[PDB]
Amino acid sequence: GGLTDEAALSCCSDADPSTKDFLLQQTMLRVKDPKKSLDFYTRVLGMTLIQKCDFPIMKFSLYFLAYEDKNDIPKEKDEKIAWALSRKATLELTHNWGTEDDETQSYHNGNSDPRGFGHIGIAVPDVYSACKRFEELGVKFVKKPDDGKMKGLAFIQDPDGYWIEILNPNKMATLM
Amino acid sequence: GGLTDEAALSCCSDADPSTKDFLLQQTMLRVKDPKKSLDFYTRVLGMTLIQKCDFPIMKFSLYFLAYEDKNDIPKEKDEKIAWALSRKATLELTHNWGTEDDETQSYHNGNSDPRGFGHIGIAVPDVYSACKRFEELGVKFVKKPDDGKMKGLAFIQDPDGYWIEILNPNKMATLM
Ligand SMILES: N[C@@H](CCC(=O)N[C@@H](CSCc1ccccc1)C(=O)NCC(=O)O)C(=O)O
Ligand SMILES: N[C@@H](CCC(=O)N[C@@H](CSCc1ccccc1)C(=O)NCC(=O)O)C(=O)O
Ligand SMILES: [Zn+2]
Ligand SMILES: [Zn+2]
Repeated sequence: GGLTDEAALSCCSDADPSTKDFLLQQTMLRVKDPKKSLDFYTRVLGMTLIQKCDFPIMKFSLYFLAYEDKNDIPKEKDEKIAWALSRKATLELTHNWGTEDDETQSYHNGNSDPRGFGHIGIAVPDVYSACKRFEELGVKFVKKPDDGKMKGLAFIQDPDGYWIEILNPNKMATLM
Repeated sequence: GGLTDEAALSCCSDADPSTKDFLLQQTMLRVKDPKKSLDFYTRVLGMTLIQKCDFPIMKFSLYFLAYEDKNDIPKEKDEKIAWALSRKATLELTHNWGTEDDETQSYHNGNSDPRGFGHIGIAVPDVYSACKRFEELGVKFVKKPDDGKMKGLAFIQDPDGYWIEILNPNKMATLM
């Protein structure tokens, strides 16, 4: 089963000039508790909160995290919004007010029926050292680096249970 | 409800030096039919298929799409893998062999119970012109630019039903 390389390529088209400056800006994930999520993404993963937006009428907040230098964040409101929303590879955490209190509430990580979304993935210089630190910090693992067939690739979970793949681009070909 | 800016910031920690070179590399989505998905992401959205991997024993293929110049793709196998997996903001489409044939099968987009993942988002220079073209191409819309309270922001669906937010960073502050 599955397509051949030629079959896959025949389904691909060259980029229309009108799509020249498009960029993959964000991946939105709903989070039960923004306090737990902000701590995990900044302290554990090293991301930076680059923008926060609240919509009181709709009762939700958006938290934008990205691997950006805190010093690059514009000081001016409107200028910070356009900068934050033009960064690529950001995480848009959606907090629906009140979920933190609802003990029965939780979001679906997409890895059990019904499936869809799978995970976000972070490229790191060293999977082993990165995971050693994650263990020290008490991070939950779905797959430790040397568990299973694929060694040197890990999967951790965020506070909501979303999977995060930990990989080293420079050692992927070695397993594949 | 919701955190205050100060409350949010107090939950954030500075990036540990060990996370210095981490980068948000991918968002994985499962696709029923890679032929429909590859056409949509390349022809409609302008992305480039930068890497394809097949795992016959496990019966699945991975398709990596990113807004990269086709000419930057390394020619050498192992060199292309490390380059593709070190690009940030890529989409990792997972094709489980056989889903295209199963008429009853479909993936969950996360926007109906049980919710979790919400959408990926593309920053474009002009939401209106981008959407005019999408309409011509017969793309399904969840929200046209001027529908609803938030004007100038759109949501389209991919072949699997995943939502894709279309936004112009330079006009977001105007609505917010
Ligand atoms: N309850 C919502 C909260 C988030 C939400 O509603 N987001 C808006 C968009 S948030 C607007 C926005 C986007 C980028 C930057 C600033 C503001 C949305 O997805 N609307 C879908 C629709 O209109 O059908 C949820 O859980 O998804
Ligand atoms: N049937 C799977 C197919 C995809 C899959 O199994 N992917 C592997 C990883 S694919 C390995 C890989 C990653 C990056 C680059 C090349 C290969 C995975 O997520 N494993 C989870 C676990 O071990 O518990 C699905 O639908 O999720
Ligand atoms: Zn969004
Ligand atoms: Zn992955």
